[PDB]
Amino acid sequence: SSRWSKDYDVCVCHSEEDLVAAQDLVSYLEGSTTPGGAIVSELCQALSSSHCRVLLITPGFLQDPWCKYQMLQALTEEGCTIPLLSGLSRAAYPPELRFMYYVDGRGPDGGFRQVKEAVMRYLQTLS
Amino acid sequence: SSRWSKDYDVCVCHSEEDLVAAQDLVSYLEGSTTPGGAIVSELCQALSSSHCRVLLITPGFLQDPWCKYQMLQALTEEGCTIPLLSGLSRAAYPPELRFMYYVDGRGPDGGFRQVKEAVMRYLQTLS
Repeated sequence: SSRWSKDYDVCVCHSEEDLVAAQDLVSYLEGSTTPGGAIVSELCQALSSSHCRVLLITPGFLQDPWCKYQMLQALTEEGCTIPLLSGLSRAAYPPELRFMYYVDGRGPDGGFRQVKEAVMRYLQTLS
Repeated sequence: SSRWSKDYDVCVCHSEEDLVAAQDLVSYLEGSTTPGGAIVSELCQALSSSHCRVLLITPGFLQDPWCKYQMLQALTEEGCTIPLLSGLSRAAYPPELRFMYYVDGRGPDGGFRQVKEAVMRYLQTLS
Protein backbone atom coordinates (compact mmCIF):
# COMPACT_ATOMS: atom_id res chain seq x y z
CA SER A 1 0.00 0.00 0.00
CA SER A 2 2.93 2.37 0.85
CA ARG A 3 6.75 2.14 0.55
CA TRP A 4 7.16 3.95 3.93
CA SER A 5 4.92 1.37 5.76
CA LYS A 6 7.87 -1.09 6.10
CA ASP A 7 11.36 0.01 7.32
CA TYR A 8 13.17 -2.14 4.69
CA ASP A 9 12.72 -2.76 0.94
CA VAL A 10 14.58 -6.12 0.59
CA CYS A 11 15.39 -9.05 2.93
CA VAL A 12 17.92 -11.83 2.15
CA CYS A 13 16.94 -15.24 3.65
CA HIS A 14 19.94 -17.64 3.67
CA SER A 15 21.42 -20.68 5.51
CA GLU A 16 24.51 -20.36 7.83
CA GLU A 17 26.84 -21.63 5.01
CA ASP A 18 25.97 -18.88 2.44
CA LEU A 19 26.63 -15.85 4.73
CA VAL A 20 29.26 -14.29 2.35
CA ALA A 21 27.03 -14.69 -0.79
CA ALA A 22 24.04 -13.10 1.06
CA GLN A 23 26.22 -10.12 2.18
CA ASP A 24 27.40 -9.59 -1.45
CA LEU A 25 23.73 -9.52 -2.60
CA VAL A 26 22.78 -6.95 0.13
CA SER A 27 25.72 -4.70 -0.97
CA TYR A 28 24.65 -5.14 -4.66
CA LEU A 29 20.97 -4.14 -4.04
CA GLU A 30 21.80 -1.04 -1.90
CA GLY A 31 25.01 -0.10 -3.79
CA SER A 32 24.02 1.70 -7.02
CA THR A 33 26.66 3.25 -9.36
CA THR A 34 5.68 8.27 -4.47
CA PRO A 35 9.21 7.90 -2.89
CA GLY A 36 12.06 8.14 -5.41
CA GLY A 37 14.86 6.80 -3.22
CA ALA A 38 17.51 4.03 -3.22
CA ILE A 39 16.92 0.35 -2.26
CA VAL A 40 17.08 -0.22 1.56
CA SER A 41 18.49 -3.78 2.04
CA GLU A 42 18.99 -6.06 5.09
CA LEU A 43 20.01 -9.64 6.02
CA CYS A 44 16.85 -11.60 7.11
CA GLN A 45 16.27 -11.64 10.90
CA ALA A 46 13.48 -12.80 13.27
CA LEU A 47 10.44 -10.42 13.05
CA SER A 48 12.25 -8.26 10.41
CA SER A 49 9.62 -6.65 8.11
CA SER A 50 10.36 -5.74 4.45
CA HIS A 51 8.45 -5.35 1.12
CA CYS A 52 10.48 -8.03 -0.77
CA ARG A 53 12.05 -11.27 0.53
CA VAL A 54 14.90 -12.90 -1.44
CA LEU A 55 15.40 -16.63 -0.79
CA LEU A 56 19.04 -17.56 -1.51
CA ILE A 57 18.35 -21.20 -2.55
CA THR A 58 21.68 -23.11 -2.55
CA PRO A 59 22.50 -26.87 -1.90
CA GLY A 60 23.02 -25.95 1.79
CA PHE A 61 19.60 -24.18 1.94
CA LEU A 62 17.78 -27.34 0.68
CA GLN A 63 19.74 -29.58 3.13
CA ASP A 64 18.40 -27.58 6.13
CA PRO A 65 14.70 -28.42 6.90
CA TRP A 66 14.19 -25.02 8.64
CA CYS A 67 15.14 -23.06 5.45
CA LYS A 68 12.51 -25.08 3.48
CA TYR A 69 9.90 -24.18 6.17
CA GLN A 70 10.91 -20.45 6.02
CA MET A 71 10.51 -20.65 2.18
CA LEU A 72 6.87 -21.83 2.68
CA GLN A 73 6.26 -19.07 5.31
CA ALA A 74 7.63 -16.45 2.83
CA LEU A 75 5.37 -17.71 -0.03
CA THR A 76 2.27 -17.51 2.28
CA GLU A 77 0.35 -14.27 1.35
CA GLU A 78 0.07 -10.39 -4.52
CA GLY A 79 3.23 -10.03 -2.38
CA CYS A 80 6.97 -9.97 -3.18
CA THR A 81 9.01 -13.20 -2.75
CA ILE A 82 12.01 -13.61 -5.10
CA PRO A 83 13.65 -17.09 -5.02
CA LEU A 84 17.29 -16.93 -6.27
CA LEU A 85 18.85 -20.31 -7.23
CA SER A 86 22.67 -20.48 -7.25
CA GLY A 87 25.31 -23.23 -6.98
CA LEU A 88 23.01 -26.10 -8.07
CA SER A 89 21.89 -27.95 -11.26
CA ARG A 90 18.41 -27.19 -12.78
CA ALA A 91 17.42 -30.88 -12.24
CA ALA A 92 18.16 -30.44 -8.47
CA TYR A 93 15.88 -27.30 -8.27
CA PRO A 94 12.73 -27.84 -6.06
CA PRO A 95 9.87 -28.98 -8.39
CA GLU A 96 7.41 -26.36 -6.98
CA LEU A 97 9.36 -23.56 -8.80
CA ARG A 98 8.23 -24.81 -12.27
CA PHE A 99 4.79 -23.13 -11.87
CA MET A 100 6.08 -19.93 -10.12
CA TYR A 101 8.56 -17.01 -10.58
CA TYR A 102 12.27 -17.67 -9.87
CA VAL A 103 15.69 -16.18 -10.79
CA ASP A 104 18.50 -18.42 -12.14
CA GLY A 105 21.98 -17.76 -10.70
CA ARG A 106 23.53 -18.49 -14.14
CA GLY A 107 22.23 -15.16 -15.54
CA PRO A 108 23.81 -11.64 -15.51
CA ASP A 109 25.77 -10.70 -12.30
CA GLY A 110 25.00 -14.18 -10.88
CA GLY A 111 21.25 -13.49 -10.93
CA PHE A 112 21.78 -10.30 -8.85
CA ARG A 113 20.65 -8.04 -11.76
CA GLN A 114 17.26 -9.83 -12.28
CA VAL A 115 16.49 -9.86 -8.50
CA LYS A 116 17.23 -6.07 -8.28
CA GLU A 117 14.90 -5.41 -11.29
CA ALA A 118 12.18 -7.57 -9.61
CA VAL A 119 12.48 -5.44 -6.40
CA MET A 120 12.33 -2.18 -8.45
CA ARG A 121 9.18 -3.47 -10.29
CA TYR A 122 7.33 -4.11 -6.96
CA LEU A 123 8.32 -0.71 -5.42
CA GLN A 124 6.42 1.13 -8.24
CA THR A 125 3.11 -0.48 -7.07
CA LEU A 126 3.56 1.00 -3.53
CA SER A 127 2.12 4.53 -2.79
CA SER B 1 -16.58 -17.25 10.03
CA SER B 2 -19.60 -19.51 9.22
CA ARG B 3 -20.02 -23.23 8.35
CA TRP B 4 -22.74 -22.36 5.76
CA SER B 5 -20.40 -19.89 3.90
CA LYS B 6 -18.74 -22.79 1.97
CA ASP B 7 -20.77 -25.58 0.25
CA TYR B 8 -18.34 -28.34 1.43
CA ASP B 9 -16.64 -29.19 4.76
CA VAL B 10 -13.72 -31.36 3.47
CA CYS B 11 -11.77 -31.63 0.17
CA VAL B 12 -9.41 -34.53 -0.72
CA CYS B 13 -6.43 -33.44 -2.90
CA HIS B 14 -4.74 -36.48 -4.54
CA SER B 15 -2.67 -37.56 -7.59
CA GLU B 16 -4.20 -39.70 -10.45
CA GLU B 17 -2.66 -42.92 -8.96
CA ASP B 18 -4.37 -42.67 -5.51
CA LEU B 19 -7.98 -42.28 -6.78
CA VAL B 20 -9.29 -45.37 -4.85
CA ALA B 21 -7.61 -44.32 -1.52
CA ALA B 22 -9.07 -40.76 -1.85
CA GLN B 23 -12.60 -42.18 -2.51
CA ASP B 24 -12.30 -44.41 0.62
CA LEU B 25 -11.36 -41.32 2.71
CA VAL B 26 -14.36 -39.31 1.33
CA SER B 27 -16.73 -42.22 2.23
CA TYR B 28 -15.09 -42.45 5.72
CA LEU B 29 -15.51 -38.69 6.51
CA GLU B 30 -19.18 -38.49 5.35
CA GLY B 31 -20.14 -42.04 6.47
CA SER B 32 -20.75 -41.98 10.25
CA THR B 33 -22.05 -45.07 12.13
CA THR B 34 -24.19 -23.27 15.17
CA PRO B 35 -24.94 -26.12 12.64
CA GLY B 36 -25.01 -29.60 14.20
CA GLY B 37 -24.89 -31.65 11.00
CA ALA B 38 -22.78 -34.40 9.38
CA ILE B 39 -19.46 -33.88 7.48
CA VAL B 40 -20.02 -32.85 3.80
CA SER B 41 -17.07 -34.35 1.82
CA GLU B 42 -15.86 -34.05 -1.81
CA LEU B 43 -12.95 -35.05 -4.10
CA CYS B 44 -10.80 -31.90 -4.84
CA GLN B 45 -11.71 -30.13 -8.11
CA ALA B 46 -10.75 -26.84 -9.86
CA LEU B 47 -12.36 -23.83 -8.04
CA SER B 48 -14.01 -26.19 -5.46
CA SER B 49 -14.38 -24.30 -2.13
CA SER B 50 -14.36 -26.10 1.27
CA HIS B 51 -13.44 -25.35 4.94
CA CYS B 52 -10.78 -28.11 5.22
CA ARG B 53 -8.38 -29.47 2.56
CA VAL B 54 -6.84 -32.95 3.02
CA LEU B 55 -3.60 -33.55 1.09
CA LEU B 56 -3.20 -37.30 0.42
CA ILE B 57 0.64 -37.32 0.38
CA THR B 58 1.81 -40.64 -1.16
CA PRO B 59 5.01 -41.55 -3.20
CA GLY B 60 3.03 -40.76 -6.38
CA PHE B 61 1.97 -37.33 -4.99
CA LEU B 62 5.63 -36.31 -4.36
CA GLN B 63 6.69 -37.58 -7.85
CA ASP B 64 4.22 -35.16 -9.55
CA PRO B 65 5.50 -31.51 -9.48
CA TRP B 66 1.91 -30.15 -9.81
CA CYS B 67 0.77 -31.89 -6.56
CA LYS B 68 3.72 -30.24 -4.70
CA TYR B 69 2.62 -26.82 -6.12
CA GLN B 70 -1.05 -27.48 -5.06
CA MET B 71 0.29 -28.36 -1.54
CA LEU B 72 1.94 -24.88 -1.36
CA GLN B 73 -1.27 -23.21 -2.67
CA ALA B 74 -3.31 -25.05 0.04
CA LEU B 75 -0.90 -23.96 2.85
CA THR B 76 -1.15 -20.28 1.69
CA GLU B 77 -3.58 -18.47 4.11
CA GLU B 78 -5.55 -19.74 10.74
CA GLY B 79 -7.08 -21.99 8.05
CA CYS B 80 -7.61 -25.76 7.75
CA THR B 81 -5.08 -27.85 5.75
CA ILE B 82 -4.60 -31.47 6.91
CA PRO B 83 -1.65 -33.32 5.25
CA LEU B 84 -2.14 -37.13 5.42
CA LEU B 85 1.01 -39.22 4.76
CA SER B 86 0.45 -42.85 3.66
CA GLY B 87 2.47 -45.50 1.80
CA LEU B 88 5.91 -43.96 2.49
CA SER B 89 8.76 -44.10 5.10
CA ARG B 90 9.11 -41.25 7.68
CA ALA B 91 12.63 -40.48 6.28
CA ALA B 92 11.03 -39.92 2.81
CA TYR B 93 8.45 -37.41 4.27
CA PRO B 94 8.93 -33.78 2.98
CA PRO B 95 11.20 -31.95 5.52
CA GLU B 96 8.80 -28.93 5.77
CA LEU B 97 6.30 -31.10 7.77
CA ARG B 98 8.66 -31.28 10.82
CA PHE B 99 7.61 -27.75 11.97
CA MET B 100 3.87 -28.10 11.06
CA TYR B 101 0.77 -30.31 11.73
CA TYR B 102 0.50 -33.64 9.83
CA VAL B 103 -1.29 -37.02 10.20
CA ASP B 104 0.67 -40.30 9.91
CA GLY B 105 -1.02 -43.06 7.86
CA ARG B 106 0.34 -45.70 10.30
CA GLY B 107 -2.16 -44.61 13.01
CA PRO B 108 -5.78 -45.76 13.67
CA ASP B 109 -7.93 -46.49 10.53
CA GLY B 110 -4.90 -45.63 8.33
CA GLY B 111 -4.83 -42.05 9.64
CA PHE B 112 -8.52 -41.57 8.65
CA ARG B 113 -9.63 -41.24 12.33
CA GLN B 114 -7.15 -38.39 13.16
CA VAL B 115 -8.03 -36.44 9.95
CA LYS B 116 -11.80 -36.71 10.76
CA GLU B 117 -11.15 -35.44 14.35
CA ALA B 118 -9.06 -32.53 12.89
CA VAL B 119 -12.02 -31.58 10.59
CA MET B 120 -14.50 -31.80 13.55
CA ARG B 121 -12.17 -29.54 15.66
CA TYR B 122 -12.15 -26.79 12.96
CA LEU B 123 -15.96 -26.90 12.39
CA GLN B 124 -16.55 -25.85 16.07
CA THR B 125 -14.74 -22.50 15.41
CA LEU B 126 -17.21 -21.65 12.56
CA SER B 127 -20.47 -19.73 13.43
